[PDB]
Amino acid sequence: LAPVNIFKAGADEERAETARLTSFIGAIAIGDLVKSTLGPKGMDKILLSSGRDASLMVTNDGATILKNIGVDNPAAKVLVDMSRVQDDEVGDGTTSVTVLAAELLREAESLIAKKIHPQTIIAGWREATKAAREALLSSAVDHGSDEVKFRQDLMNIAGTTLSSKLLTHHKDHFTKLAVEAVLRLKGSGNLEAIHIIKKLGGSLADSYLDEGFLLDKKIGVNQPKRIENAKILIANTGMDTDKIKIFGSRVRVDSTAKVAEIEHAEKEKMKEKVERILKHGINCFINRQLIYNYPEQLFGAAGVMAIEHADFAGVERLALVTGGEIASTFDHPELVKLGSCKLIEEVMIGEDKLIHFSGVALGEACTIVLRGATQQILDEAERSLHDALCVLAQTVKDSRTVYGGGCSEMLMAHAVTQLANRTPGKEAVAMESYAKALRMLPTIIADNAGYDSADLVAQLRAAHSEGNTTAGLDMREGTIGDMAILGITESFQVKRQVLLSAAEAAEVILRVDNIIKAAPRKRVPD
Amino acid sequence: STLAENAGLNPISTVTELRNRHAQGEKTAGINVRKGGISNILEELVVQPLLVSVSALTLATETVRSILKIDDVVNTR
Amino acid sequence: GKGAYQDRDKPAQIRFSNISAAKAVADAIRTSLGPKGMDKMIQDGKGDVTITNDGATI
Ligand SMILES: Nc1ncnc2c1ncn2[C@@H]1O[C@H](COP(=O)(O)OP(=O)(O)O)[C@@H](O)[C@H]1O
Ligand SMILES: [Mg+2]
Repeated sequence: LAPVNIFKAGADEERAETARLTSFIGAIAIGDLVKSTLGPKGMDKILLSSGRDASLMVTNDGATILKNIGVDNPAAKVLVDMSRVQDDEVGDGTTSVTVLAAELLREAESLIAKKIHPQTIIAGWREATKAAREALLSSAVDHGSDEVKFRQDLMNIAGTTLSSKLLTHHKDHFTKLAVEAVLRLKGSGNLEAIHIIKKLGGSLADSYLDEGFLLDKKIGVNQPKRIENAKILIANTGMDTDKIKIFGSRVRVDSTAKVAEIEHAEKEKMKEKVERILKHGINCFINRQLIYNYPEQLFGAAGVMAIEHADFAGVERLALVTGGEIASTFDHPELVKLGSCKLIEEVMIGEDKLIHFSGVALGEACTIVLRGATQQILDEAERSLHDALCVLAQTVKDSRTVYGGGCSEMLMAHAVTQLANRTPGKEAVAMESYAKALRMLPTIIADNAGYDSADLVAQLRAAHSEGNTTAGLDMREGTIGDMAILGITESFQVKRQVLLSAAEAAEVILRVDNIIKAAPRKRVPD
Repeated sequence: STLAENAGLNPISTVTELRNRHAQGEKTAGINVRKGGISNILEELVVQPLLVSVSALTLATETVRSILKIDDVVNTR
Repeated sequence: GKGAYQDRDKPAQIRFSNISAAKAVADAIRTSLGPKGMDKMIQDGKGDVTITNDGATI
């Protein structure tokens, strides 16, 4: 260290050896933190907060685990961010990507120990990634022209995605919820159209998908409690002191009777507006804002059910379900469309009452009721159903699939090994390492079930080398089996994203040779 | 056993007699705290709904199955 | 059988700790069950006093 000080007090610098040591330690620690939750027989983690009022949760999601821990190592933040954006993009694949990145870094440390320049490793990995992505692309199977095959593929994808999460206790049941719900969207990717309602009590197998719609709102006093053959007007307008006549006007008179007269005129304005609303021929009114108690009795006298305070999401979901439009100004009854439903009533679930719409016209939005015996169970169930719906929507958008259970990783590794056997120099030693990373995802899975991972991986490699391109792990017994027969199916987009993101994150981290830290901002104690 | 302990009865003998009487016919035997022994329970007019027992068993089993899935504890912010 | 060595003991320790905590809670509330069970009095840190036999309240 030079005698002259270039830095302030508290600033820090680490150079090549220490920089690489710190980065590799952080990356490997992050990978091994979440290795344990991979595959059909992974376990869950308990997270409790020291600061956030002792909040408690039980989770298996990789992104949820990584977004909550307080990492301070700079090399771990890159992995956390990559996992987060993977979750934001496809919604599945959060654990495989970070495990693969950690394995790549673990191989790179030994490669550096063998006196190989980082740039050589980077070039070898780039070529290996190109070959692996080509081999994956050539293996895709594209259905979608035939309805029954596509629906069977959707069921297989949902079952594969739900196998590692708690819902696997009732894997068939919840599968029927995951497919049908998505098929209600009629090709729209709006996942906000599916509302998930979770409420305590009852068992996990009592959950269902409603054939109509459910609102957790209330109707006004002295209005009908149920209507048959309803006609629905959906509005977004002010009804509590509607006369925000936005000008800066004021009342300046010389007598109290004039104030009384102006008050009466104010009431007549609301009466006229309510009459104009009723001119449409409705018997149900839904508003997103509050409704004062004078229009409440005006609606009650006319035998019209009124719903108040149904926020933007509720208004849009009802517009999708029934088919009306969100109207205002009520001057042209002919140009506005009304929603229709066969019955509206009130149902009682647990300890609460909800408004139930049955016999709806379109049905392009749905609601799901989750039941369970604990808050953590309900939260994890929602967290898993979200992944299932996300992957199903991705598959519907782009319908080409691959095989899971270690088939795809073995295919990629075989292609990379064949490429590496053809090239001269040190780069070959890099590419082989790449393959040894891809064959670690299957091994880990077997390691979570207590099987002899080495023998199974050797058999799988031997089978893939001779042309059996559909071999994979059969985990209900722990053998080698056909993935097409057993129905282990995944989407192409998720695997491609996992591969590309892991490769780019490893390349980004591997190029760092010097870490510089500024003086931390001191928390003001007193 | 708990019901036998809280009433000052001998738990081992009481549970053995309960099992012996349930294994040879009648299935309404129970602990009588008024008599201090084991007798038919409907003669004492103590009954309860079925939903209570069914819900209790189902919720308890589900919670145990959920607990058995955990293998780690992590401290967060 | 011959192999599959388990090199980590943390999961077993965590499972045993969970078992112990649950059994401790059950044993604590055992005494309130039955027609011949007694009540418990809880004094909150603020200073409020409750006397109860209900399990959820306790
Ligand atoms: N029934 C199954 N048999 C074999 N492998 C499976 C099965 N279900 C899922 N897998 C594998 O488990 C992996 C899924 O990882 P998972 O634990 O769901 O978290 P993530 O999908 O976020 O990595 C996939 O690579 C898939 O190949
Ligand atoms: Mg998954």
